[PDB]
Amino acid sequence: NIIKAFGILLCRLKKYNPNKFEFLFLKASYADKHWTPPKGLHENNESGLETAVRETLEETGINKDKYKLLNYQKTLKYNVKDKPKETTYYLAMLLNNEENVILSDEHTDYKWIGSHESDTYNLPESLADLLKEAEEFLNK
Repeated sequence: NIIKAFGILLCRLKKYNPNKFEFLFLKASYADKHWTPPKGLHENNESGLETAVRETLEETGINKDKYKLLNYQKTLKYNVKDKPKETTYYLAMLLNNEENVILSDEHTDYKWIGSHESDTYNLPESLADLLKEAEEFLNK
């Protein structure tokens, strides 16, 4: 009954400019002002992490050899048309900031955003808070 999705919260260390991380957000092709990390539904015989890795590869062209999976995950439960949804994000750090992002038909744009940009990108509280808490983890 719950729609379950899995994604990689992909981050990178922000380049110097005269909350030090950025997160890869993708703009949905089929929605209005809808930006999320790479994510999607299970396929067969997948752990949540396997699903997250595959969906990230499908949606960005970035495979798991390009990032370091970190010891942080969070499950967000929220409503979509009053239908319960749960999305689990696994934090990973992209080792080369400048990896070429290759979008699929699912998205029209991407942006590496800081946690402070959450309101600008109209993120729901669950996602905004995910970014802040991930940055807290990254600063341990």
